[PDB]
Amino acid sequence: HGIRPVVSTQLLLNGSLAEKEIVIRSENLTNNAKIIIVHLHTPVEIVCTRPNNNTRKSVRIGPGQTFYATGDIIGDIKQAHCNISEEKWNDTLQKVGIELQKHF
Amino acid sequence: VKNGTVEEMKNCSFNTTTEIRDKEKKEYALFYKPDIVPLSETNNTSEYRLIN
Amino acid sequence: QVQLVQSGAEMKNPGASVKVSCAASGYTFTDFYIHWVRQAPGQGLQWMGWMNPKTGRTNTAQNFQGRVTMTRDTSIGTAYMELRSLTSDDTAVYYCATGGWISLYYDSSYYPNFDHWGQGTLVTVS
Amino acid sequence: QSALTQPASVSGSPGQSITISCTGTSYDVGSYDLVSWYQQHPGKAPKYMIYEVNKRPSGVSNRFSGSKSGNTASLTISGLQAEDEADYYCCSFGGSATVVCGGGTKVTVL
Ligand SMILES: *[C@@H]1O[C@H](CO)[C@@H](O[C@@H]2O[C@H](CO)[C@@H](O[C@@H]3O[C@H](CO[C@H]4O[C@H](CO[C@H]5O[C@H](CO)[C@@H](O)[C@H](O)[C@@H]5O[C@H]5O[C@H](CO)[C@@H](O)[C@H](O)[C@@H]5O)[C@@H](O)[C@H](O[C@H]5O[C@H](CO)[C@@H](O)[C@H](O)[C@@H]5O[C@H]5O[C@H](CO)[C@@H](O)[C@H](O)[C@@H]5O)[C@@H]4O)[C@@H](O)[C@H](O[C@H]4O[C@H](CO)[C@@H](O)[C@H](O)[C@@H]4O[C@H]4O[C@H](CO)[C@@H](O)[C@H](O)[C@@H]4O[C@H]4O[C@H](CO)[C@@H](O)[C@H](O)[C@@H]4O)[C@@H]3O)[C@H](O)[C@H]2NC(C)=O)[C@H](O)[C@H]1NC(C)=O
Ligand SMILES: *[C@@H]1O[C@H](CO)[C@@H](O[C@@H]2O[C@H](CO)[C@@H](O[C@@H]3O[C@H](CO)[C@@H](O)[C@H](O[C@H]4O[C@H](CO)[C@@H](O)[C@H](O)[C@@H]4O)[C@@H]3O)[C@H](O)[C@H]2NC(C)=O)[C@H](O)[C@H]1NC(C)=O
Ligand SMILES: *[C@@H]1O[C@H](CO)[C@@H](O[C@@H]2O[C@H](CO)[C@@H](O)[C@H](O)[C@H]2NC(C)=O)[C@H](O)[C@H]1NC(C)=O
Repeated sequence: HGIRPVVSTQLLLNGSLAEKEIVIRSENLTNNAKIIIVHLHTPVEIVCTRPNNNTRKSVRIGPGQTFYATGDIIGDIKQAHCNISEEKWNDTLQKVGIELQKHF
Repeated sequence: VKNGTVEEMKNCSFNTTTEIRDKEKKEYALFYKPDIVPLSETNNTSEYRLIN
Repeated sequence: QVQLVQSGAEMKNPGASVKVSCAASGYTFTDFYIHWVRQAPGQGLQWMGWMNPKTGRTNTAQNFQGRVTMTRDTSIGTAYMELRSLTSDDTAVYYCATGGWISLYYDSSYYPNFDHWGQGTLVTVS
Repeated sequence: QSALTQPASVSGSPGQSITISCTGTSYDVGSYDLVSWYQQHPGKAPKYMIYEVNKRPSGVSNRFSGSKSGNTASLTISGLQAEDEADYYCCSFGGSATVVCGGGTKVTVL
């Protein structure tokens, strides 16, 4: 099946979903140095944005090749940020709690 | 940026060699501060460098 | 409750520079953008600029970029606007108005939501 | 040079409906929702009437409404009275982080 080559740390984005329950995978849960992969049954939608209106400026470096950099910021300065719904994330963390409590 | 500073970007100016290799022109660009490292321990706080 | 108080009327010679003041009340001068607009006698409105009074970022139209300067004092809640190189075109009534909501997450600068208006100052050039 | 375009004068009898047009370009008015309408009586500051094409602030009933289609917008007055004679100004987002206002429209009541 079509694997998305998504490069991301500390969370998994746009992946496949488990069929009926949240599945917790580790090589051995006793060892602390193993990354515990939690696979969610239902996704949590995250929306991310950069609000400040940058522009692109080309600088010709050498023969026939260019370097693209940031020019002016056309507007006002705002914070780049991501948003997650709080209730759904709290519910997801409680569910990860119960299938972590299956092993503890 | 318009009569107020940004905390993440520096307005770095540098002398680019143009396509004519004996001639140079001054250019400027706005660089993010994770990309920018101060150059050395010399007596100039306004001279920087790429992180590469 | 929310009301904007400007300065008195001024008359100057051409080639000088004028400073229009704008005193805020009610909303403690922060948390809202402030837009400066102009109206020639018998003519329509002309927008001159905005100021972000929290962080001091100011912007203005492409016709006015060399001649206008917007500053503020947040302790008393007052805005100042200097116009330089006065001509016979520049005699007009000048208005100070509120704007959008300063929010740190989305650009509310270009929202033409002018809630409360000042009484306007007549600047005469002769 | 860069101001918006409006008709010079629209007139009507009491009890009718009056439409004022506000026409700019694709970058200014046709780009965003940000269109506002102000009413001015002579000798005073303009009064806040319509913001964001069709929304209304406090103190304004359904006498005034707005619409937008393409590069133009419109103000509508329903149930015209003698108090509605005024100047009406259209301001909008003006491109490249700017707002722009045009030459207003004189409404005279018959
Ligand atoms: C991610 O995530 C994030 C988060 O985290 C995000 O962010 C976000 O975003 C969003 C977007 O949208 C945003 O939102 C926004 O917001 C804003 C703000 O709000 C706020 O504030 C307000 C004000 O406050 C004031 O007032 C009050 C009363 O009201 C009081 O109480 C207070 O205190 C204050 O006071 C003042 O003063 C003082 C002194 O004294 C000082 O100190 C202070 O500071 C101040 O200044 C308020 O109000 C609000 O609240 C509200 O809401 C809530 C929730 O919903 C609720 O609960 C409440 O209750 C309220 O309500 C409301 O409504 C109601 C109805 O009925 C009424 O009644 C009441 O009264 C109220 O009003 C808050 O707190 C806002 O404002 C906005 O809105 C606006 O805007 C828009 C656009 O812009 C529009 O469309 C709308 O319509 C509106 O408009 C309005 O306003 C403006 C100003 O702003 C103006 O200009 C206009 O014109 C209008 O006005 C008019 O109209 C009205 C009606 O319509 C009337 O009323 C008036 O009067 C006039 O006439 C928006 O919403 C947010 O914020 C944010 N956040 C943060 C944190 O920032 C992001 O985005 C994300 N991202 C992504 C990508 O997603
Ligand atoms: C975020 O920034 C972008 C730029 O990175 C900005 O978009 C730009 O808006 C301007 C309008 O202010 C556009 O400029 C126009 O370009 C067309 C090209 O066909 C011209 O025909 C236009 O000319 C008219 O306006 C001039 C004044 O600017 C007059 O001098 C002229 O005689 C004409 O009346 C005009 O130059 C520009 O193309 C866009 N750029 C892009 C990539 O879309 C955007 O507005 C900014 N966003 C916000 C919310 O401010
Ligand atoms: C931002 O602040 C600067 C510095 O105050 C303003 O530019 C100068 O302002 C001083 C007095 O405030 C004058 O002596 C100069 O003639 C001004 N120079 C220029 C080139 O304008 C500036 O007006 C302020 N605003 C903006 C939008 O930059």
